[PDB]
Amino acid sequence: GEIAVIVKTVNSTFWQNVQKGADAAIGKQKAHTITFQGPAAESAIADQVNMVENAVNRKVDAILLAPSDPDALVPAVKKAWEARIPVVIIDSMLSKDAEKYYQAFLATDNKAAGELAAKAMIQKVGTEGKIAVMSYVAGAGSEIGRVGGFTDYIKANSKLQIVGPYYSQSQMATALNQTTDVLAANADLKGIFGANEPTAIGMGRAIKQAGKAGKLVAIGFDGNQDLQEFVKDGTLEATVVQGSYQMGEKGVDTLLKLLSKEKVEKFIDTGVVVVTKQNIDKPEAKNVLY
Ligand SMILES: C[C@H]1O[C@@H](O)[C@H](O)[C@@H](O)[C@H]1O
Ligand SMILES: [Ca+2]
Ligand SMILES: [Ca+2]
Ligand SMILES: [Cl-]
Ligand SMILES: [Cl-]
Ligand SMILES: [Cl-]
Repeated sequence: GEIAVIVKTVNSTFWQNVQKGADAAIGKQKAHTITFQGPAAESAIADQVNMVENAVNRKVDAILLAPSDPDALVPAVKKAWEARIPVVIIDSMLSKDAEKYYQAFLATDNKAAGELAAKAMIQKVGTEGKIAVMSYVAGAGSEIGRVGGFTDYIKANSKLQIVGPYYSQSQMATALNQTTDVLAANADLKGIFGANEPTAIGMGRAIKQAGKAGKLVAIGFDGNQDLQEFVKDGTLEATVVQGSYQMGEKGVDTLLKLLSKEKVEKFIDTGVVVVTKQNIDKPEAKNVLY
């Protein structure tokens, strides 16, 4: 009675909060259990494909998948569908090609979330000057909309010059180095966007280490303890926080509905909160912080 939860990496406070939500949902019923697995890094795409294939081959009851690539994971998800195994996608989209093969998609509206981050950037930076974009895995499902939404909004609503994008591969240490390097290369940098949890943490640490905290406008994504501290201490002006717990909890609950041959909502927006010093202790923020 296995429900296989497969995420981009287990080495992550973000994915551990998704696990928390999944654990909560599963613990309210007896018939199914979950496994929680992911490769060693978000860039390990082939390893994730192997995990999904293996789940199909051992005939799990259902799969909750945060695909590390929107295209590379399609063949394995098609195999799940051919095996009559319900699949729900969380966090990061699959290609349009795959639409027939899974039954729900729960995620941030990433284009909208990138736009909120860009608007926050402009309101603090203005509309002239240079900003840097620190991204994670190029073309990963959540990344396309998030960074594209950000970038397109900056272009349409300012004459800010974008430096980058740079790609951290979701490695904190890589983001730290890339940020250190962008700062050293661009003395006139007015702002900097870190598009996911590890990238934003490395970014914040780089800014602090460079002696530049508060001397340019930094905006992040996600809401773990490090990022909360960076908002509170003024290193980051804002961080855009997702419904990570909800993706796990409602992800599992959606699969449980499908396993009972019930109707589900195919596209579920798990919401966002832009967290700043002005709202960090409000209930709406506390509900998504972790
Ligand atoms: C580490 C984690 O960061 C979240 O921001 C992304 O939504 C998710 O796809 C993953 O990259
Ligand atoms: Ca313009
Ligand atoms: Ca360097
Ligand atoms: Cl790979
Ligand atoms: Cl999206
Ligand atoms: Cl993806």
